[PDB]
Amino acid sequence: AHVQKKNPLKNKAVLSRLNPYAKAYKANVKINSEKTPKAAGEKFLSVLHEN
Amino acid sequence: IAKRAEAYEAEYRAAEREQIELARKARAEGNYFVPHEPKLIFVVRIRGINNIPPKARKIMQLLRLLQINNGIFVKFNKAIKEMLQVVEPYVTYGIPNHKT
Amino acid sequence: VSLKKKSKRRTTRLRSRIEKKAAESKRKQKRA
Amino acid sequence: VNIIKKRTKPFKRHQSDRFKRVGESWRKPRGIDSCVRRRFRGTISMPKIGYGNNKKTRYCMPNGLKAFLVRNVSDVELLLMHNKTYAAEIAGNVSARKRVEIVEKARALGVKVTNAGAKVR
Amino acid sequence: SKCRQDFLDRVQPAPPAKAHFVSTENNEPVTLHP
Amino acid sequence: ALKEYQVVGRKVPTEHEPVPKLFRMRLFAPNESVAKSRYWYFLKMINKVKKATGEIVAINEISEPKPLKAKVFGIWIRYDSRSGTHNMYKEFRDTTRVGAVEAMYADMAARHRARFRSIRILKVVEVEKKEDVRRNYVKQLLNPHLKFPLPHRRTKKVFAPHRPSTFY
Amino acid sequence: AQGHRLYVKAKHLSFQRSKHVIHPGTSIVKIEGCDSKEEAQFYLGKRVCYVYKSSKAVRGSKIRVIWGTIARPHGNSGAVRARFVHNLPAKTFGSSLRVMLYPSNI
RNA sequence: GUCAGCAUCAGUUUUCGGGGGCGGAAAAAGAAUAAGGGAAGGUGGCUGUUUAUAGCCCUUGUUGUAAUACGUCCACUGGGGACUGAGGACUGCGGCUUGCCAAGGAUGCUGACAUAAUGGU
RNA sequence: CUGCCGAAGUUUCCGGAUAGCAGAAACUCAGAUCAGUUUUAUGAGUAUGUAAAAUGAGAGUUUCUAGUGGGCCAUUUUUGGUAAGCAGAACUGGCGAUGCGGGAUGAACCGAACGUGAGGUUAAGGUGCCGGAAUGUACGCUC
RNA sequence: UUGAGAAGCUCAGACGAGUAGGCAGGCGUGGAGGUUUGUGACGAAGCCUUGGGCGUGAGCCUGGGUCGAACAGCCUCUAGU
Repeated sequence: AHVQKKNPLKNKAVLSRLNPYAKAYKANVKINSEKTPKAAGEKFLSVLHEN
Repeated sequence: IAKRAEAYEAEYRAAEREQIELARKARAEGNYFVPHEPKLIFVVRIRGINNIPPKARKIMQLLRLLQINNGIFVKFNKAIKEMLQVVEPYVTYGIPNHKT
Repeated sequence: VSLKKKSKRRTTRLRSRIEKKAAESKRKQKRA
Repeated sequence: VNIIKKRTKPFKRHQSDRFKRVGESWRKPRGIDSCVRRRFRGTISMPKIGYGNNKKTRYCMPNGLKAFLVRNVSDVELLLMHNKTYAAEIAGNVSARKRVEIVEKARALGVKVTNAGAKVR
Repeated sequence: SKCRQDFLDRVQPAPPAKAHFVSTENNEPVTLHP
Repeated sequence: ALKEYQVVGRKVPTEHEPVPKLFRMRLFAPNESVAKSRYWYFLKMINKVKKATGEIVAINEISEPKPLKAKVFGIWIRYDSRSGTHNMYKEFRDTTRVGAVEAMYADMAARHRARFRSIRILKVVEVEKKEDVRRNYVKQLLNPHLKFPLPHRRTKKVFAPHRPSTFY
Repeated sequence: AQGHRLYVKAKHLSFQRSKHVIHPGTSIVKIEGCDSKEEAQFYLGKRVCYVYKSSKAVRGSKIRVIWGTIARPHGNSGAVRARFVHNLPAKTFGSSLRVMLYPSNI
């Protein structure tokens, strides 16, 4: 049993065996949708650009 | 197993999002948000088994770092933090991310 | 060739005693 | 499973080349200062168990058969079931008459002979 | 040996630091120079 | 590649000091780990604040607000030499505060053979008015009609057929 | 006479070695016209041959050839490492090699 | 029997790309376009001055959810190279659907060459 | 001939025993004990000694039987000093039983510890030529 | 599935310097008992050889040559090994 070690990060079939979840992963997801709310306190900006 | 893996991955994403929102609100409020102190540390032995003081040799034996380029996971706490300080010249350690 | 009157590179015994000379300087400053 | 040899050169005894009184047969150097015993730079090698060959192909000839010494026809019949595993090797002191009987019987059994052509021609 | 008493009275180390908010409106940072 | 890092830190809250003072430093380091180490070094040597008793509350890299505007930066440093006690002031003309500090570190290690740990940057300022410039080579840069032939030009393909032009 | 030479000209520099230990299994070959490891990537896997002449007429011909293949670049200057069927003789240092254009991938 | 070439895979590995998330001053800039401020290493004008017959710097608005760099991630993806092929009916874990499969270790298709190549000594 | 295990390198008492290090034999022990280790707590003077969590490892004894009882080198503390050397301890290290890469060459320097091999990648040191690898990039200094 | 020389077969993992010392398994030689329906004047033993093969090794087998009367494998015994 297990004559050879197969790397799941390279062997898709072995990864499917180990993880019965990789078939539904969807790594790339729109999370910064709608608009981007620039959030930077004026106090924080002043101290950042201080001295 | 599939449901557990889905729950764990959702937990990772929620924690990453939560930390980012927590930082953003403090920046917007002008306040400072300290991140959580890491509980996990990955330790890689960088020096070989030759010319080691007996104290360091015993510590790396407890860490199971018996060979150069050997890595282990450790729970970061007081006893671990000071033990890593003693063998600090002989190993390198840091906070591993999920990919690591 | 070199135009020097002495070999700029010394002997291994000569450099070894220089580390001993550096040891003497530490003795002069620290204890002596 | 081809026949693989970890080494083809023999292990000659140290200084056996310089002196004729020192034979080539390997002798373990006992001197506590022997540079070759200490395995210094450029020194000749010493026999080690790591040099040992694969157990499956060990004792096998390049053709893949193991040599079996045969003295008369009776030994040839002993190789009836092992003709794909063993090759008959006729002994040096077996006379010409018995060689032709050994070779002919080996041909009938389909058994390879390592030196079939000796004293028989 | 009062340590023996401590055990009898007692009959996990402090974890790594907890994240907490830090208020700077009361105490604005002061720039430091060596 | 150095980076400018705003490091704000303070000692851990206690009953004696429930609201510890937050100290901020603008210091340069290749990475955040070095910057937080240098911050702790300066804080200990000034306020005697122990690293264990303290904590880093904020770390932020600071980019150059005007990286495309040539400027002159004056840097005060505490040079460590054979005697280990010297103060220097230098002025470098470039478009980035990080670049001026990088030139400062290279210059000091070149002229005075001073290492990174021996050197401690005291303050970096931007000299916007031409008059406050104290260095003659800098002033010659701020002249209006600055023009000069290119110096130090010098220019696998071994065995070139013709001779180099090494001119215009 | 300009209708041939479908090969690239190369030279057998030396063996893959340290300061004192030589490894004759793989050789260092300088392909002329190649001046960086990026350019050496083109010649990786090409067939390099060492062509020499002998007195005996084997196969009715006095020309013998040792085959080999470029494996990986060696250094920043564009030299490559080649492994031959027979390890090249040490007398062939500085001798001319022929880098074929196949197996082609263009 | 020997030695070759290629293909499709497995293991280890190296070297080029492409695409896409997320993060930070939710990059900094910048560009374009509206306010105000300042001036110069002072332009047109007349050494001295304040955009005119050059322009620049600072602040704000806007175009904006700008882009880009850098960091990080993709159970995203396209190529090039090298070395290795242990084992030997069937079991197992899986995937696609009884079957098929890259899923408990290489097969397939050809060549050439034996009057030599290979392996020796 | 091959293989396996493998020291001591010196206390403590009168050249011998005891012990230590290494094995064997025969036992009991895994809801147990250990540790060239670190925390926590107690006191006492940044260290100390005592006790009680972390991490690692199965942890214990009895018999009896080999070999060992030197030295050299180096760091630190300290004791004196002297034209100047050095002299006296302690301390644990390195060598010693041990090849290999580098340092042009080397008992003590930097790396690294060894079955036979293929591939990959590095340490130390290196990339003008000898010599494998940039007559690399950027900023200075020097005649 | 035949793979029970159970002293055998098979699966898995780790490991590999080594003095003093300890332990184990093997190679070779003279002679003895047993055995091989053993080898041999159609050539024993020996010797020689840029012949071949096996073993990590001690060593073993074999081709060709020379040679001319005896010798070997296996199991045990023994030693002036």
